[PDB]
Amino acid sequence: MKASRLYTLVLVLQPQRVLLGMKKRGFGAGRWNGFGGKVQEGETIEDGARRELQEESGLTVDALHKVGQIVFEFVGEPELMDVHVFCTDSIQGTPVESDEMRPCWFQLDQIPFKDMWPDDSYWFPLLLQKKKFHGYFKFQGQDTILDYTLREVDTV
Ligand SMILES: Nc1[nH]c(=O)nc2c1ncn2[C@H]1C[C@H](O)[C@@H](COP(=O)(O)OP(=O)(O)OP(=O)(O)O)O1
Ligand SMILES: [Mn+2]
Ligand SMILES: [Mn+2]
Ligand code: NA
Ligand code: NA
Repeated sequence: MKASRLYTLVLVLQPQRVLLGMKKRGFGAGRWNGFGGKVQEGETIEDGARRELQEESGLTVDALHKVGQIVFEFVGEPELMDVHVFCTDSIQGTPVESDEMRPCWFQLDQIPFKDMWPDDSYWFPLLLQKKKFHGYFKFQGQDTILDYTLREVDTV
């Protein structure tokens, strides 16, 4: 049995494009990723996801919808990352570059999988098909999956 820490991940997914952020520093630097971070005490997971989206991208949203949950385990780290994945309902402002993320839009036939976390290649297509999912991925370092599980679910 491990302990888990709560994280969020928000995909700003529109009919023909997705907003991703180029991580400028820290965990997963150099890759494109959705927007998110650690849930804080007292806030709901959804509200933490909205907060992190605003802090990281500049976008404010009134509501999200949950699309998945992914547990990440890293060799040499006993704590699991329990990542709650959301998609935006609608957006109403422009993304802003920050110290941590440079946002950029990608057309949905140009999803930059080779420059994203390797697990995204498995679960992001489900997000595009509007399918909810549970996943688990064990990593050696940042590049190598040693074990994983991915399941479509009716309820996240
Ligand atoms: N394998 C992976 N695949 C993926 O798509 N996103 C991942 C991922 N591993 C981590 N992430 C995402 C989840 C979360 O949005 C972010 C990690 O959160 P951070 O540790 O950057 O959070 P915080 O910025 O709150 O932490 P602090 O540095 O303590 O402020 O990266
Ligand atoms: Mn953050
Ligand atoms: Mn972050
Ligand atoms: Na944070
Ligand atoms: Na961060």
